[PDB]
Amino acid sequence: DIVMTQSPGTLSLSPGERATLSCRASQSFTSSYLAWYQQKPGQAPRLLIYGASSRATGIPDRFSGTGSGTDFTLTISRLEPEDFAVYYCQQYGTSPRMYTFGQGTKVDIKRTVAAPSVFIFPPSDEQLKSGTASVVCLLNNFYPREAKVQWKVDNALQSGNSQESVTEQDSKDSTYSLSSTLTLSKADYEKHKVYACEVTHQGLSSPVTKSFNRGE
Amino acid sequence: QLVQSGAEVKKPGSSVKVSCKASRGTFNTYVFTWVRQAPGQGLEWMGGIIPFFGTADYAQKFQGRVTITADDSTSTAYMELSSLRSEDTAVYYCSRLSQWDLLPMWGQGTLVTVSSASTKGPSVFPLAPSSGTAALGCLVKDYFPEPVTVSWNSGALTSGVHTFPAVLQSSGLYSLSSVVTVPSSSLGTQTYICNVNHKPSNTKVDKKVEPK
Amino acid sequence: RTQLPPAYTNSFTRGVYYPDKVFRSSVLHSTQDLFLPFFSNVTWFHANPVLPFNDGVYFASTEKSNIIRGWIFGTTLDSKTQSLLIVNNATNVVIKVCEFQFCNDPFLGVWMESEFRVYSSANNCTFEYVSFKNLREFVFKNIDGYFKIYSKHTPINLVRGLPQGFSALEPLVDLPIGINITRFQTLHIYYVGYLQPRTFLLKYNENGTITDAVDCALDPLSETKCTLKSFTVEKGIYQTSNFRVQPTESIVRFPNITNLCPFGEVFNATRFASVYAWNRKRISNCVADYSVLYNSASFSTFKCYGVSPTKLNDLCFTNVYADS
Amino acid sequence: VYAWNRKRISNCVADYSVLYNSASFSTFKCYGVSPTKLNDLCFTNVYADSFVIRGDEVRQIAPGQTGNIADYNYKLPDDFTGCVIAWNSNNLDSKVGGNYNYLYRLFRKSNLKPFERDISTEIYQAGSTPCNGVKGFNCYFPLQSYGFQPTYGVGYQPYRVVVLSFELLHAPATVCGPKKSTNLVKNKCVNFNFNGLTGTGVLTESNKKFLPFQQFGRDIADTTDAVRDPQTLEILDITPCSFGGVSV
Ligand SMILES: *[C@@H]1O[C@H](CO[C@@H]2O[C@@H](C)[C@@H](O)[C@@H](O)[C@@H]2O)[C@@H](O[C@@H]2O[C@H](CO)[C@@H](O[C@@H]3O[C@H](CO)[C@@H](O)[C@H](O)[C@@H]3O)[C@H](O)[C@H]2NC(C)=O)[C@H](O)[C@H]1NC(C)=O
Ligand SMILES: *[C@@H]1O[C@H](CO)[C@@H](O)[C@H](O)[C@H]1NC(C)=O
Ligand SMILES: *[C@@H]1O[C@H](CO)[C@@H](O)[C@H](O)[C@H]1NC(C)=O
Ligand SMILES: *[C@@H]1O[C@H](CO)[C@@H](O)[C@H](O)[C@H]1NC(C)=O
Repeated sequence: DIVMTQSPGTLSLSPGERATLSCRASQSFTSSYLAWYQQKPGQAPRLLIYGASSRATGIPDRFSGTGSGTDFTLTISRLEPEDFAVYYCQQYGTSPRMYTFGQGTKVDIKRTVAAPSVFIFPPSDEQLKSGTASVVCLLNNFYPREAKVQWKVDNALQSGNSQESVTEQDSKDSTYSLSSTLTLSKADYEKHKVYACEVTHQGLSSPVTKSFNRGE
Repeated sequence: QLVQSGAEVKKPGSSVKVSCKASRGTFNTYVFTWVRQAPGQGLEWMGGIIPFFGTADYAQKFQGRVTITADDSTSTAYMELSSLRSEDTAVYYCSRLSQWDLLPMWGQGTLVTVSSASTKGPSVFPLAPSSGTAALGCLVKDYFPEPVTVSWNSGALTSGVHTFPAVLQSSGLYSLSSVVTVPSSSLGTQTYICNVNHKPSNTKVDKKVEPK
Repeated sequence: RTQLPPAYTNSFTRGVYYPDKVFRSSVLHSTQDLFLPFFSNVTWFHANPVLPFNDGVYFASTEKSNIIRGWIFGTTLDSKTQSLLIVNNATNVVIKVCEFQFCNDPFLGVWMESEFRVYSSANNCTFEYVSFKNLREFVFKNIDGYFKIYSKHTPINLVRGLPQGFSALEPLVDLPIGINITRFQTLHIYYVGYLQPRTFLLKYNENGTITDAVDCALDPLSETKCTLKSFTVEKGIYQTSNFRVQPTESIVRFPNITNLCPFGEVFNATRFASVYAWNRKRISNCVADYSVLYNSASFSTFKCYGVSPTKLNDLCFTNVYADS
Repeated sequence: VYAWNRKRISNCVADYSVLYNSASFSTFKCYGVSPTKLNDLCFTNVYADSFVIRGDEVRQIAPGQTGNIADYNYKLPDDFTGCVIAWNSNNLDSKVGGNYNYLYRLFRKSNLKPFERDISTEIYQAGSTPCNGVKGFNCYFPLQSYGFQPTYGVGYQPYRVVVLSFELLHAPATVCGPKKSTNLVKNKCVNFNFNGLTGTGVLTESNKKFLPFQQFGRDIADTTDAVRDPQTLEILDITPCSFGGVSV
């Protein structure tokens, strides 16, 4: 088969700059071709470059693509606010088996490394009356989006019992927000007292742990 | 410019057959491919067929469960996936490649959901701030289907408001968080009310967040 | 509403009409046209369903007071399509062509006639014209958008069936109605046969009136008569025609070809090489349509030498060289 | 174009040098006849078909041709005997906002037969789904609208195209040229001319019995041996004057 690798995983460049993405194939396209697609959240994927060197209909001229062999490059001369989305490189051809995709690359506004504002919210009493406890961990206004959240109940790591929702880049401070909800049964919640979440982020020199005690 | 089947909701372990209709007699000579993408995930190619030959190739992951066929009379390529699971809830697309152009078209996309389906009103739980600036929020839990609109003070409070996208639970219902950061001095001198609206269930809950 | 069941009868020698308006005397001309086959199975009716028209119809009716007064022709006999109505009343042959919503039971009453309820609508008219004992025969055909009507009236004394006699059918009318007619029906106050593309050997007498004819495709004796251009055949052995077994079916066999020719890389390519360095690509082991290219009009020029694009889809080649 | 207007012309004298002399016609192409000889000729009927198409589609109007207009709008028989005339109509049939009055059929279940006209507006079904009078995917409207703006190139500029088809059946002539009828002379070697059927012979009163619908009495060799004088309905033979060897 053929494996497509996109670099970087997420490109952080300010608008008005030049963006560059590299797509590397495990094997050369003897009888295949490559295409670059752009997709935004809540929107269907949009094809930008077809044939790896030709811009699709309506594509701004700032977009271009070159390369050969096993490596190809997508270039944007000027970066625009509307140009910050997810990018993919797909190898395709007449033979159906030549259809594979790249993992994808995200383009976001470059910004100073923002330390997350870490907050911890115990479950509401109303939710406790329902027999379930949700402990919320908020990382407000952090950049870059990449962050790590670990739930610790009585100094015990929690895995597989939490769900994270991350918003897009803010249009004002170019930051991100994350919300991790740890869901437990009421009996299990009462079995422990100390609940905390540890956040590791590029803007934090050391991980910051926000903790609370059940009852206080 | 392809036309696919509409959005589908199915029980776990069932099967869903997504169509992709082609215009005119431009069916056999082209190559159709089925590609799915889970929410918040990358593009995952599933399979590909050539109606003129009829032989369908499938991704190694999807072998067995899924099957791709094509009918020339209706000029439609079908992809049917069996033993549906919550992991299969994704947006699917059919891309057709021509003999004379390297310009792969795309369908409008089709959302497939595999989970418990109901018309339930959201449960709004006030996430109180911890006892300079403190955060306080509301958890919109156990509602179905999408969407829900969450505002603060009936939309009066917008600064610092972050309404995170809903995350589907293992129970088939959605969990969402809508928080806002305000100065600690305003926690007791300003009453914060999160208004959550759910049109499919037509449920309006105005929950007041009170510091603990 | 009740209709009599249809019977069948022998056509005998009827269905001989002047294929042309050219005078010929004492010459055994040969013609090929839509004739009523000799000794054909003609449907028989008594005084009316919707008879298919096919490719020309021979109508016959034994009348003494003009009981049958006209005909109607058309595809669906509704307002959706055009139709033709002919009525021969008294001494006037009124012919009209419009879109009629015909009545389910067309009626003409009488002796003085005062009831005429045939159609409920008449829109977008395009043409109009005005002109037992007696056997009236007619031949109606539609060729190249032209409706041809031939006629012949004879005095007969019989009701059993078509008389065992020979006569010509003079033309009456030819019109450019240009209507795709597939159905027709007579009008009450008869016998119907269907034409076929046959070959006849008409005999013109001294005064240019047909007296006898030979249906070359009927039987070996008639075929020999046509081959010899004569009616009297002396004792002997004559070679008439050739016999060839027609193909039973069609067989198409191509190799185990499975791929599609990558023509995209030479047509949709972003850039093209210099003419002095014309790029060449060899195409082999693949399947490529060719009507698709010619259907798209984006090509400024598309000229094929030694082959035609229409006949290009069904054809095999060893290798195809694309030079760009 | 899909509704090309048709006019029938008979029982009238028509010249044809006037049209040819004028150079306003961009295209003037005759098949089965030449304009120079067209003046001195007769026909049973004339059918004039008038329509509008873009210049690039002009090639579609000719015998044995293929194309969208040729296949679905206006088809000419292979044995067409007439003249196609065409001139530019950009000066009149072009709107700055787009002249959408003229429509052309884009889909049909089969190629149009010669001299077959259809104006059906039923939505064309391009797929298996029955289009129950509802426009949609694979349910396309049969007609499409030309742009026809002055700004467009010549290849898309509108053009008025007329097709004159002369039909000469074995019926009395009703459209003749601007040629006067001379006085008949019999029993003398003359260069006769009946309805444009030239030839040399000795016109003699004949005893043949022509039918009312007959005009020419042909011979075993397909040489017109008996003719019907149009002005006086009598039948005249045509015998070659005289010939033979001259031995010395
Ligand atoms: C690669 O091919 C694509 C599409 O291929 C199209 O279909 C094939 C079957 C062939 O017939 C190709 O010749 C054909 O282009 C090309 O994209 C196409 O670009 C043209 C640019 O002229 C577009 O034409 C437009 O058409 C509209 C009306 O629909 C006009 O108003 C415009 O003024 C313009 O003429 C065409 O729509 C577009 N097609 C698609 C599907 O996007 C592409 O240019 C080509 N690239 C190369 C390098 O060859
Ligand atoms: C005419 O057809 C009927 C059945 O359709 C048949 O019974 C009859 O023998 C046929 N007559 C002749 C003369 O072939
Ligand atoms: C031809 O006409 C003449 C004229 O009187 C007549 O005597 C003769 O019988 C006719 N013959 C035929 C076969 O009509
Ligand atoms: C033709 O016109 C002339 C003079 O007007 C007349 O004498 C002649 O009878 C006419 N022809 C016919 C067939 O009536």
